[PDB]
Amino acid sequence: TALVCDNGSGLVKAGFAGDDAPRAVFPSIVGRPRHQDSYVGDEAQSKRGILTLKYPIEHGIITNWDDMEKIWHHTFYNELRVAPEEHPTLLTEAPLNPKANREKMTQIMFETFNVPAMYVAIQAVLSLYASGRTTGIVLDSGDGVTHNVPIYEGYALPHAIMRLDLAGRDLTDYLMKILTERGYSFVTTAEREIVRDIKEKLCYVALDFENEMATAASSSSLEKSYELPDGQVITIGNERFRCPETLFQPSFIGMESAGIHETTYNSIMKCDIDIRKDLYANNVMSGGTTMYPGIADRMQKEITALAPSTMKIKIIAPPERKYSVWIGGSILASLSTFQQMWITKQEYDEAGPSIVH
Amino acid sequence: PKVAENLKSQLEGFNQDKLKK
Ligand SMILES: Nc1ncnc2c1ncn2[C@@H]1O[C@H](COP(=O)(O)OP(=O)(O)OP(=O)(O)O)[C@@H](O)[C@H]1O
Ligand SMILES: [Mg+2]
Repeated sequence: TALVCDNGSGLVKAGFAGDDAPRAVFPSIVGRPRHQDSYVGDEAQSKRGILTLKYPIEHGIITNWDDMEKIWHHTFYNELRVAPEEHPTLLTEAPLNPKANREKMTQIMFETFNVPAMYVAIQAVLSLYASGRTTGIVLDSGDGVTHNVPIYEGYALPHAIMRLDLAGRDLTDYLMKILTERGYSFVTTAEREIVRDIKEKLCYVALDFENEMATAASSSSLEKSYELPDGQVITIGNERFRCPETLFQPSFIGMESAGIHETTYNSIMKCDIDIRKDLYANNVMSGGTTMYPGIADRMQKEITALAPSTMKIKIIAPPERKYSVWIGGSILASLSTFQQMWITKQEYDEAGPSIVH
Repeated sequence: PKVAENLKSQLEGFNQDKLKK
């Protein structure tokens, strides 16, 4: 069985090709002791107070290879419990990943881990695959990074890719700002954890942000309560939707960027005119920070306001969307048609890391 | 020159059901 490892900004999703879900999901982090000897994922939480905690793909591009190899070694030996030499491994990459980067990934797999074969796929591309389409425009918001990726006949159009350096860690931080400004105590990593859960449980995307601010101002009907373990109930009403409102208004955390509805629209307007009609009717959302209730509906209404009046627009938001990158990999990795596309160890010895292009 | 259509067809047509649980 082939392996599928999605190298996410905050979490690794990995498992086997042919499966409907990943087997292992864990923070994309390496911890080394200071004293005196390596832990990854859940464990670099599970022994956190004696380590230096590294984040080798904070931002989505892999920044340190040592720590990255560590993440892979953990993923192969602890988490999937596999011999990497027995399995094809499909690896994911961020949109706009530097070629020296993709070659490096390839070098590590073959050289270090000794895989019989491998392949690098773009994350957003896989998510579009998971939604059974080969043309569409993907919004992928995950932990550390958001992109808009328009895709034609199976191939990202890298010149139209848009990037927003704001994603769900930035939203947790902001809920954390909000709540701490209200008098509450959230600093510790046991306490970010709480803020995250509050965000993941209660936050939603307003259909109309001012229409929603006024409902919160006039009745108590949007006020929800959350019990910290220390007994404290924290009541929130407008914060629920101010937090994810930042994807659309990046000014909320002091950023000068276009919001996601806008980057979606600019990205379409950088593609071929003759394929715009099909991006518009095939906007797919993916990644954990797309999970807010109302985001598809808001995205519909905003694009509508931007597009020409006659344009058929469709937003698609799979309930799997936290994991469609990975599912897309699992699908593609398992298809008969894909099997002549794997980069084989023979192919690597003969062509070098350059082959992966 | 030949590297899409059969792959295209399995992807679009793939039954997400047929996936191990
Ligand atoms: N129901 C939810 N509501 C809001 N946000 C959520 C929900 N579930 C998960 N998230 C957020 O999604 C973020 C991670 O999503 P995801 O797995 O897509 O990111 P990532 O893949 O690690 O980043 P990258 O795209 O580089 O891989 C988490 O920080 C989490 O807080
Ligand atoms: Mg991701």
